[PDB]
Amino acid sequence: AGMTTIVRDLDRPGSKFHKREVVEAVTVVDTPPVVVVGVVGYVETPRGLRSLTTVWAEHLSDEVKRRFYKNWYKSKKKAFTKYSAKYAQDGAGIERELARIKKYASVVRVLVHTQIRKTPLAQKKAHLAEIQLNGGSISEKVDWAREHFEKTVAVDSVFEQNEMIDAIAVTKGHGFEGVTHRWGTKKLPRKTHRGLRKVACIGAWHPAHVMWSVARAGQRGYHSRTSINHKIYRVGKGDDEANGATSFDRTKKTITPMGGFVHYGEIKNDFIMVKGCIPGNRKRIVTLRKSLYTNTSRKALEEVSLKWIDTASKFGKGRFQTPAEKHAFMGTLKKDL
Amino acid sequence: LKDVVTREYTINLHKRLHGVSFKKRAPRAVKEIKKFAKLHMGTDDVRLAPELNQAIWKRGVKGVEYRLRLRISRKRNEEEDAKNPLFSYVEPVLVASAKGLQTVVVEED
RNA sequence: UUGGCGGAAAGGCCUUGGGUGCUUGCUGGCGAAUUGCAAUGUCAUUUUGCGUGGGGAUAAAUCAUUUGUAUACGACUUAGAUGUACAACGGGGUAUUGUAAGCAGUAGAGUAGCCUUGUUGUUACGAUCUGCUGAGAUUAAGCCUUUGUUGUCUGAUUUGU
RNA sequence: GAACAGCCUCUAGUUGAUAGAAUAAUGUAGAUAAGGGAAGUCGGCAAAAUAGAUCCGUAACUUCGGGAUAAGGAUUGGCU
RNA sequence: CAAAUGAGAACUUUGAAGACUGAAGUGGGGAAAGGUUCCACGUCAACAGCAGUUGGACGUGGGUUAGUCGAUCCUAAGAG
Repeated sequence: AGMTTIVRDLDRPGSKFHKREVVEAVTVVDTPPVVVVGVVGYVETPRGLRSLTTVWAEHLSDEVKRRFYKNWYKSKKKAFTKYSAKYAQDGAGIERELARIKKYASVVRVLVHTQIRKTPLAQKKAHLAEIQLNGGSISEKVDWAREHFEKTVAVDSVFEQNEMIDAIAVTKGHGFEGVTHRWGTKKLPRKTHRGLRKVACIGAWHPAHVMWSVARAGQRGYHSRTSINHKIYRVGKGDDEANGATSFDRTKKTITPMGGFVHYGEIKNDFIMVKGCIPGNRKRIVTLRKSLYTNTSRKALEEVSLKWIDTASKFGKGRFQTPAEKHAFMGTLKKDL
Repeated sequence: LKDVVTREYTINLHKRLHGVSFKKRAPRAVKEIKKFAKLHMGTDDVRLAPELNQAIWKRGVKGVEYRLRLRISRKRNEEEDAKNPLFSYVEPVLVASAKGLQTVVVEED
């Protein structure tokens, strides 16, 4: 959704900012609860993990069938119609597929989809992905999936505060870029014929080819990136006014800034505030993944209590956090008689 | 005898011509008014009044007004009519200011 | 017809039973020529069709419009046949600037007189100042609703297991 | 305005130079830039700074004519 | 921007607007040179590096009036 600022007391026993307040950039990810619609089982083979079957839910959301379509509006909406016909019985072709996933498929992942209708984006096309279940036996995982069919999982169930996660996203695109900015090469001197935002020597005489390791112009951005070790600073609830309120501020205000998040809107759903930046731009789908190792660092184990969250306007230099505070500063106005 | 409607619109030439080169601003305003009429009445055949042209060019190439109050009347082609039976005629309507005005149907009466 | 078992690329293995045909296991009866003295002397397979029958449901993509989380062009996230959908305008929020036109003031450095015999009588003016007035103007063009108004919603091509 | 310089406008003339769409890189032309200030480079190349007018002030040297707009400072609108 | 003409108009014509040259002009004349390009009347073959209904193009025609303006006369450097 966007970036904002927090103030928190810093606690590392030995820094010169120990027990002193620090101002930190944070990224807000609006995370409405994702619906679990289906699961897939992967049998391990000497060629890797191979999916053996996918079992879907009985009723699928309109947004998920929109994901399955391209010209959704001029469609008969016939999607999983015969799958739901296969359904509506006890286990006519469903208990068998789940039993196959139990008997085989060492790795089982649930197919989940986002609530783009809850998110302020104009997409209406949900994002469907897989999420791997990482505990218990395969029978336990598939029982979990079948129990959670058509059910919405909230992010407070998976991600905790003071936790290190990884953000997987496609970074912001920047089109065709020159080598000077795409690779950070030294600019050529001002008196260079035929341009200077270039690499002067792109290779020796031999080998008589341009090598792959020489910097060239082309696409910048829109790359898949997986950045690790981002600390969750808050897991806030959408069904909760005073989201940005802490024990230090105690002001009834929502994480959404004054005038709304720029280019995005509001955070009327559950949200996560992570420390620092994450790959991708605003409005972009990001994937938040658990850490692949146990990180202590005496930084991952830091307990974070937020003292203040910035909710001033990001659409300029906003001097006020709340409309009540703005009115308190400026007094009565001509427009409000 | 339908498709002979006349409506008063307000077009935001500001958002239309944001970031345009100064020497192309009034020609682009003309083309944007044509596209506006096409989007609101579906008629490719958009004919602009010379007085509307004067309103657009009132302050030179780069001086196109921020908001223009237009009167778009969809009419029926005649006198060796073109491929489209319908055409739109875009007129200027004199107002003290073009702010605070909402699109309104006007009738021949 | 009855159990299954087999996921590494399972596409294979018996059986439970009913029906039918051969049996060289041991003995008989008829036939074979002439393809002429040999000539591979013709015997098994990723597809279909004016066609026949044991049965099944009537989908999408693409162009055009749109979008801007993309973009040299292609591509790429999106939307569009009645939805609390989309769009064009208007309030709000937000932000940028800095107090709008007009009107009024015994305000303003000063420049030229009246007579009804000089503590507000007044005129031809006068950059600026003050008040209405944190006013006015602009605000998505890459920040939202049509609780307000108004409109839009069946145009063209292709896809054989 | 010192000014047939640069800017704007009467008379007169022209509106001619293939166009449309979009706004990637690299270009050509024009700009801006924190803090530093030539560390860049053969070299301050290129650019920047200076600049009109009034007043004050103006050195070494000198062929006494200059140097000299030396250097170096201040002021500049509108109105009555 | 509209209208006209036209089979056909971004480019022709006529109105309307926006502009430009800005009087050492993109104005009004001339010298050398060109030679009919001047002017009127008709349309796509070529030409006007797009188009063209327009043209310095194509076809057919019309146009240059001197005692006073020049030449003519004189002499210059010079030629002979």
